[PDB]
Amino acid sequence: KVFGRCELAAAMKRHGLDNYRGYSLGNWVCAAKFESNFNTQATNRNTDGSTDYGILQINSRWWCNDGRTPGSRNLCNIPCSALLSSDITASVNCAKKIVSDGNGMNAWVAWRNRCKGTDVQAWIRGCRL
Ligand SMILES: [Cl-]
Ligand SMILES: [Cl-]
Ligand SMILES: [Cl-]
Ligand SMILES: [Cl-]
Ligand SMILES: [Cl-]
Ligand SMILES: [Cl-]
Ligand SMILES: [Cl-]
Ligand SMILES: [Cl-]
Ligand code: NA
Repeated sequence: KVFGRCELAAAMKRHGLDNYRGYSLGNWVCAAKFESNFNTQATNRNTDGSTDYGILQINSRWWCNDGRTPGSRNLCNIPCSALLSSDITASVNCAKKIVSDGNGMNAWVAWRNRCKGTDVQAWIRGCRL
């Protein structure tokens, strides 16, 4: 499922992500934009052999099980395929664990490089929320 911008903002808010660990909703929408272009089915292999999954490109090295990432963990206790659903519940719950891990949203390299310090409120501007 390819979300619209305001549609995804609303779904993220309904699942408790707005201001989670102090990160406003626009930060989360911005990260989703540049990780997946709002596509829940996005996957992207990494050089180390892990794979990133879903709207927030959650990585199999630490966070989900895909059966082909040697030496990895599954700290969200989910199959990585759950992160591709049209229902974003699994991605949101796992992102809450990731953003709590110590470095905040810097865990998402694209958030640091393309969202951090910018006018992230633009990503929710105009939305009925
Ligand atoms: Cl957009
Ligand atoms: Cl917010
Ligand atoms: Cl915002
Ligand atoms: Cl594995
Ligand atoms: Cl584990
Ligand atoms: Cl599994
Ligand atoms: Cl949803
Ligand atoms: Cl933080
Ligand atoms: Na894994």
